[PDB]
Amino acid sequence: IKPDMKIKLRMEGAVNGHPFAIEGVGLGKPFEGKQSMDLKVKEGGPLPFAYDILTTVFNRVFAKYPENIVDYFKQSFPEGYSWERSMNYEDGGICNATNDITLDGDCYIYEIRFDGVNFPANGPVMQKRTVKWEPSTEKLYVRDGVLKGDVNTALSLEGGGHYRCDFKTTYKAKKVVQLPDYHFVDHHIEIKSHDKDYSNVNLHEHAEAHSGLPR
Amino acid sequence: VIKPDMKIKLRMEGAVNGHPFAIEGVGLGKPFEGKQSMDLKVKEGGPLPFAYDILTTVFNRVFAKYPENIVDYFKQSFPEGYSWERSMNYEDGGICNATNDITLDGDCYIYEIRFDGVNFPANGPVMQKRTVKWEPSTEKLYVRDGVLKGDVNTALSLEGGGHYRCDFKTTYKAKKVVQLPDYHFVDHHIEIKSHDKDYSNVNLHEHAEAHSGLPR
Amino acid sequence: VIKPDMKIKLRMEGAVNGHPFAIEGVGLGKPFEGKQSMDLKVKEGGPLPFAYDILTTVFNRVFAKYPENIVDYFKQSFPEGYSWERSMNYEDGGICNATNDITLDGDCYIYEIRFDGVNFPANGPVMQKRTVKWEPSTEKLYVRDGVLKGDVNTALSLEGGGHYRCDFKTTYKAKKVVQLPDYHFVDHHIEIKSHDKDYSNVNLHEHAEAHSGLPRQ
Amino acid sequence: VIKPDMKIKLRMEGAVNGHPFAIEGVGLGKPFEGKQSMDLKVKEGGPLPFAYDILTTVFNRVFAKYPENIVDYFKQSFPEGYSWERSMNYEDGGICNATNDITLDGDCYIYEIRFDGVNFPANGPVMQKRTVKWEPSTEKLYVRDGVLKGDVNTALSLEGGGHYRCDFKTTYKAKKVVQLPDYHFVDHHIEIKSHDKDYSNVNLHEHAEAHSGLPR
Repeated sequence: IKPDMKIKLRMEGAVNGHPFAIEGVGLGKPFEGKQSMDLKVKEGGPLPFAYDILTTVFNRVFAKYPENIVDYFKQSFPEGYSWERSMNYEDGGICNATNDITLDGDCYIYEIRFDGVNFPANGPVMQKRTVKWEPSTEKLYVRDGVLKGDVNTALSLEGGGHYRCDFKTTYKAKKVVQLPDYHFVDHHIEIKSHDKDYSNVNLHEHAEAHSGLPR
Repeated sequence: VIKPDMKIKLRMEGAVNGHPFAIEGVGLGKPFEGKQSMDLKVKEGGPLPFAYDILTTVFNRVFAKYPENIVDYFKQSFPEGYSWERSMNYEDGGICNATNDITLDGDCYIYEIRFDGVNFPANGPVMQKRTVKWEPSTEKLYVRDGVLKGDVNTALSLEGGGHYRCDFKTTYKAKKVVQLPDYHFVDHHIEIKSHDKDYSNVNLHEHAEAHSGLPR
Repeated sequence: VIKPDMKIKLRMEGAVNGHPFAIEGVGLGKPFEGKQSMDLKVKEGGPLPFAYDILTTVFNRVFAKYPENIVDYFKQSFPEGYSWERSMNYEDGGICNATNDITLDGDCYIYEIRFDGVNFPANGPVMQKRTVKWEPSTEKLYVRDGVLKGDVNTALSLEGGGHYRCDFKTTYKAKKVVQLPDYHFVDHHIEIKSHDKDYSNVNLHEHAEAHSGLPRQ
Repeated sequence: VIKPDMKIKLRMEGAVNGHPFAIEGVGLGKPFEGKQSMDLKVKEGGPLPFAYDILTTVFNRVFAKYPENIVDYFKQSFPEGYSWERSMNYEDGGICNATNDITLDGDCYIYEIRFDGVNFPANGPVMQKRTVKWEPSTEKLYVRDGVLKGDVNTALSLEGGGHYRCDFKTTYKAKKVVQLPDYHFVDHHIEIKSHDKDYSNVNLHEHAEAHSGLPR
């Protein structure tokens, strides 16, 4: 794992049965927990749903881990790891996502599948009334020899208020790696620039691991 | 539009825990008797490493006997057809999202199905294939925001006894505006009647009848 | 131990959003016909500031017609009786936890009921009293760790149309060892047949029949 | 209204799986440091047949260190006080509903607490008393319909390793009109400091600090 790495990805998926595809390129510093990328809609544009539901699917290797917390993700390379996630929104909209992450030289390669269902037509997702994800705190922990990650967060809405979502992620390293203890990863994901119909999106994330209070 | 004897043709593309597969099927049924059967063949991703039972309820409420006093949303929706979306949340956290776009070509219904399941534990009854069958169930149907919803929480019986629960949440969307029904129910019973060892071939049956529950 | 005509006496103590209340009731029913009725009167905490409908399904599966081919967990449990626990999760986050300890004195069932609901929003149908009635329902009963479980998703019809859903999760506990049944169903239909303006007095009815689903009905 | 050192007096009445109990406690804390401690005494229903840990987070966000840039909903609410309601939904189906009416008498906060837990399985970690402690947690507070909400998904560490998860959903209600805060967080760490064999006596501690997340 080098101080400066690259990212290459393609997402294929569907929302309420309507398919789309997105590709991206970016860069980041795994030891600083920061990353950025440019995403382009390749199929299914203009997307008829809020782009925000996709952003957290677009790699916990980009998280600053302190010395005293075992780093599952940086350990998993060069072989890599995969993850599966269900994102259950409070109005019944559900998104299932998978990412198979490999490494080629200094570039991480993502193979992503995304499938969302049951988003109501008048809801904030289909009507594109989301502003941004709030900062969040993920709760990791081991179960049956694999790493799990839970984070219940929310999207701020146009006229104020919040639209909640529960994340449940399973992380699976390619090879056996040292498993960590119960810890946290704080997140802050932001869309810094985009064109009108989100065909082009510049996305950033900042993430740091910690163990909660005393600090 | 609906004939007493119809045919079914389908293809499902999907993935379970990130591992892709594909299944095609042909079948037949009687929409007015609420009965149907089909033969399914795994075309890609075999041998399937998960319990086939998680697929079966994705493999058409037009095959449901509707009484006269209950509006039939599904038979009304043809020849144009309808689509549906469904989330299947299992009690151990495994979740399956599925969609079906149903069209009609002559006397044959055509299904375009996508199926995506995640977070099934390796030690669980799905990945370990220790499910026996779905129990009979009762779906609850109601209108919300101009479309028809269907909720049913049911369970799979397990090898050594016991049950593995799952909550279904389906949204039915007719392609044309049709008359919306009142709150009602649909009883179900789905069964795998035959299959080879690795479920490459599966003969699947379903019986369904609509009703209004216990009277006032 | 169970006669064709039995009587009912109960007292419920509870709270909704921290506001306590108490209700007592008397009634009668036919256990083998799955029918019952009762008169309930608010004794404390009136006038109730929440929709009465959230209480009704807490106000006894012994009042359900069981066919001969389905094992009756509840009629077996008497004269000793049984208890049950339930959580009712409404789709807007309102949660009600309830318990009922059911005893028998002669031909009268005695209920000791606790009811606690929290997180009902002020603008919701419960606090705004916008519920009409429970729809008919189909409960699912199955065994887990030697006790009988009962799950039912149902809904309340609302005053301007639409439905307000709720998930029931009930655990039934016989006081003595009884024969456990297989996976089966119980159809329900509960109705408020009469009530005064502030629901100080309520006449409540329930009809329930067990079955094994399709084929048949 | 809030001084650097305050006292705590409380009584909890409740039931778990239909079995009633009652607990009273006295304690003290520093609201501006986000720290508190208390001694609790089982008065009725002892010896408690369930894991004491399910009660501890019910035994006051006034004891949370709020930075200057984040509006303090709780310190504003006194001397009139505030109340809160909570449902705690454990991953095996055990559900606990709790309420606390918090008043102020001089320098002492007074809690009137009700606690009701249901559907805890006999073979589960609660009824088998296999919990070790709550992990540290991060609560998220946000406004909905003019009142303050608090959500936290956390877990209890267990006896042979592993974790037993629980989702908290809290509604905070000030008795008078106060300034509402923006979306923010409160980190928690609750610990039983000492206890006797059957938990009839328990010394409990909590440390809490509010923050706005990354970066900090």
